[PDB]
This record gives sequence, C-alpha cells and structure tokens, in this order.
Amino acid sequence: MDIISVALKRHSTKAFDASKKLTPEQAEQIKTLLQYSPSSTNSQPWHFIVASTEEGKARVAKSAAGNYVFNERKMLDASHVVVFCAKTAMDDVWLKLVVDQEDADGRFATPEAKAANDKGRKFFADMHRKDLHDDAEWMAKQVYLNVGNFLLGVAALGLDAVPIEGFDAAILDAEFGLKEKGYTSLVVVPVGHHSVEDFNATLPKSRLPQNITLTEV
Amino acid sequence: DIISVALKRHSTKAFDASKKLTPEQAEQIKTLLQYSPSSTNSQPWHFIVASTEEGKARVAKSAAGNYVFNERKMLDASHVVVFCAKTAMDDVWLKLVVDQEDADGRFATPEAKAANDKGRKFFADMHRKDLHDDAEWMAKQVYLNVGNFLLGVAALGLDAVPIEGFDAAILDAEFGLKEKGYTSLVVVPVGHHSVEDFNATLPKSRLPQNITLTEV
Ligand SMILES: Cc1cc2nc3c(=O)[nH]c(=O)nc-3n(C[C@H](O)[C@H](O)[C@H](O)COP(=O)(O)O)c2cc1C
Ligand SMILES: Cc1cc2nc3c(=O)[nH]c(=O)nc-3n(C[C@H](O)[C@H](O)[C@H](O)COP(=O)(O)O)c2cc1C
Ligand SMILES: O=C1Oc2ccccc2C(=O)[C@@H]1C[C@H]1C(=O)Oc2ccccc2C1=O
Repeated sequence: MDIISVALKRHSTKAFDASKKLTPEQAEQIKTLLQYSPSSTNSQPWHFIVASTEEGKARVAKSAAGNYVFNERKMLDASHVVVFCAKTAMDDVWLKLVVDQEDADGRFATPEAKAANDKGRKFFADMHRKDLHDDAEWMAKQVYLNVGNFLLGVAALGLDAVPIEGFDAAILDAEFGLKEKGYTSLVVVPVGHHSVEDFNATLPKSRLPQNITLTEV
Repeated sequence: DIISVALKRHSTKAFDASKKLTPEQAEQIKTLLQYSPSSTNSQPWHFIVASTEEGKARVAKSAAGNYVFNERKMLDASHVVVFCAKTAMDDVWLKLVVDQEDADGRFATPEAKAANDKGRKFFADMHRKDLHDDAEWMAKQVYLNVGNFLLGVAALGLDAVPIEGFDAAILDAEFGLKEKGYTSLVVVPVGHHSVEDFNATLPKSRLPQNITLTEV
C-alpha cells in the first residue's frame, strides 16, 4: 500500500515470536536501511551492532537489568536486534573518511569541490566541537534521525519492531568494548514479528491533536 | 518498496516554485508529523508548517547571515516545516499525554492509567534531576521525528531537504517560541526539485558496512 497506511498501523511491539525469523533478504535490507539514512553533512557519526544469534542477543540483553527488566524479553525473542551507537568525539580522521568516500563515489568533478565540501563539513563540526561544546549531543541527534528512518522502514518491509531507551548503556558499552573503539550505545531496536502476547498490536494509536502540536502559517 | 525509495531519495538543493503539494499531500505531511513515535509517547514537539509565501518568508529570516545559501530552499518549496522541541518537560504536558492515551482507549483500568503515568514520570524525572539532559533527550525525540518524516515524504514521491544551517535564535524570536516553551531545531522544505538540480542525478555516498556495522 502507501506509507501513511504503514505510519498509522505500525506499533511498538511488546512481545516477539522467537520462531519467526527475518527472511535472508530482509536481513540484508535492514542493514541497507541503517547505512543509507541521512545525517548532517553526511557525517554518518554512527556504529551498529546487529545481533542475530542466541549468543549475540544474550550479550545485548545484559543491558536490560535492574530497573530495566521489562525489556529483557524483547531483546532475546526478536529475530534481529540492532544497537544504535554514536561516536564519543568527532575526529578529523573520520571527517576525512567521509570526504574520501564521497570522492570515490564520484560526487565531485573538480578537486576544488572536494575542498569546498571538507570546509563546509568543518564549519559545522567546529561549531559543535570548539564553540558550542555539544558534539556528543549533535552526533547523537543524527543517530536518532537514523532510528526514525529505520522504524518506518522496517514497518514498511512488513516487520515488527520496538525502540528501546530502557537499558543500561554502561553495561552494553562494556560488553562490546565500545568506549575504547570510540562509541556509546543509545537505542536498542529489536526487529522481527510480534506474538499473540503483544497487547499493543490491537490497542488504538494515541497522539496529541494537531491543534496543540501544529501551527499553520 | 521502501528500499527503492531509501536508495533513491536525495537532499535537494533547489526547488521549483510552481510545483505545489496537492491537498491530499498537504494533509498527509501533517499526519506523518503527528504519528511518529517518541520515548514514553512523550511527544515533546511543536511543528510550524509554512505554506503561504508570507509564512515561508518569516522562516527564511533565520538564514540571513552565515547561511544565505539556504534561503532559496525555504522560499521556493511548497511546504516548509520547522521541527521544534520542548525546553522543559512540565507536569501539564505529562498529564496531557496520559489523558489523551485514556480518551483514545488504551487503558482497561484506572490502575493501568496510573502505572503508565508513573512509568513516564520515572523516565522524565531521570532526565532533568539526575542525568541533567532533559533538553537534549526531548531534542533527540524530535530528531527521530525528522528521520520518520524524511523517509515518509520520499515515499509519497516528494523531495525534501533537512536544514541545520539556520539561526535558531532568530527563528525562535520570529515565532515567539521561547515564551511558548519551544526551541527550533530542524527546518525541512518539502516540494519538487527544479530542472537545474545537480544532486538528483549524482550518486549517493555512504561509508561501507565493514566500517559501520558489526554482526554477532
Ligand atoms: C527513543 C524511544 C525509546 C523507547 N523506549 C521504549 C522502551 O524502553 N520500551 C518500550 O516498550 N517502548 C519504548 N518506546 C516505545 C514508545 O512507548 C512508543 O513509541 C510510543 O508510546 C508510541 O507508540 P507506538 O510506537 O506504538 O506508535 C520507545 C520509543 C522511542 C522512540
Ligand atoms: C539534520 C540534518 C541537517 C542537514 N543540514 C543541511 C543544510 O543545512 N544544508 C544542506 O545543504 N544539506 C543539509 N543536510 C543534508 C545532508 O548533507 C545530506 O543528508 C547528506 O549529504 C546525505 O545525502 P542525502 O540526504 O542525499 O542521502 C542535512 C541533513 C540532516 C539529516
Ligand atoms: O509502555 C512503555 O513505554 C516506554 C517508553 C519509553 C521508556 C519506558 C517505557 C515503558 O517502561 C513502558 C511500560 C511497559 C509496561 O507497563 O509493560 C510492558 C510489558 C511487556 C513489555 C514491555 C512493557 C513496557 O515497556
């Protein structure tokens, strides 16, 4: 159908069926969704852990303890589990990797246009690094943009999903060694198919009216 | 198919002033803004949709100084949405959300209404008092909306560009957002590209999955 149908009909799944796996093609398509999300200046300030085995999901599920025990079941029972990570600092080696990938994909005709896109990236990166001191927050903002893109995308592939903020970030970071690699875990997204125990599957979707949230000029 | 539109969508650098959104598309854009997910269904956002030429000129005042190159995008596109975040998560908004969830029939019992208001307040209180990051937590949810929106309009057949290149302090003052309790974050012109757009025929570039993705 159309994406409005998908947007109105998708939901946060509260229980997954562990026997209902992603097809081999959907498993590749969810990775394509992760990579091809936009970001500010194409900065792509992210890493993804995609857990598809029982071991790998159990390693992710260490993060759902303490206050966050209600999220353990979803991390273990979903087919694939995506951990969305931000960079800890925006470094010049990574700003170079972005410009040199844009070059190799053939986006600049002139070597002057290569320099003009590196300068434009630098003006944005240095605004957040040197002046406003919020580069961790700026990069995290892009990862959340990615999550939004990902949630509608997987729903349009006919897959179920739930975004999770309810996990321990220090525990997940320690398990995959993210801090020394230069990353922090932000959102965990289990993807798969819902079970009959998903009570949110049949409940109506609720949002604030547009006369509170939206102004037309 | 959604993979086709994810691979085929572009950030458009120039818009056609004469190509307008249909009445159907204008409504569908507002629907996508409204029905995006957020943490705890907190929905900590406001949207300004500028469709008149007077409204789009008020938005374009934010791109005056350092960002003159972004003014043409805000003026020529059919609809221009400014995504705004809440400055503080107050108890009136938390009650507005749970009462709307109640009126829409999401709770079987008044106990489950209480347990959802409690489960929201736990996460909301954690972010202001303990982690000191309530403004950026809410800003994160609005950025999640932008991601939902961009793929959504791409799949409607419409061109979009997300813009951080504006002056948020000028936009905030222009629409009175500070005293209303909101701050401007992203401006997204929606429309169709002009016949002089260089980005539309240009290949997409992303880093390879062997850099960005670990499988376990
Ligand atoms: C960033 C983020 C974090 C969330 N964290 C959780 C979570 O820890 N557990 C859960 O069950 N739902 C979680 N949700 C789901 C929200 O409760 C849900 O998106 C919201 O109530 C709207 O419902 P819907 O997604 O069914 O439209 C989260 C949503 C977002 C966007
Ligand atoms: C939050 C955000 C802010 C952006 N700001 C600008 C901007 O001010 N000007 C611009 O020309 N492009 C801007 N972009 C577009 C990016 O350069 C673009 O998303 C990126 O190069 C990837 O290209 P694509 O969107 O065609 O896939 C922004 C993107 C995002 C997601
Ligand atoms: O509906 C919710 O949305 C959230 C959004 C952001 C952060 C935290 C939460 C929650 O704790 C719950 C409560 C919640 C609940 O009351 O019961 C459940 C039973 C099974 C699986 C999951 C849940 C929940 O997440």
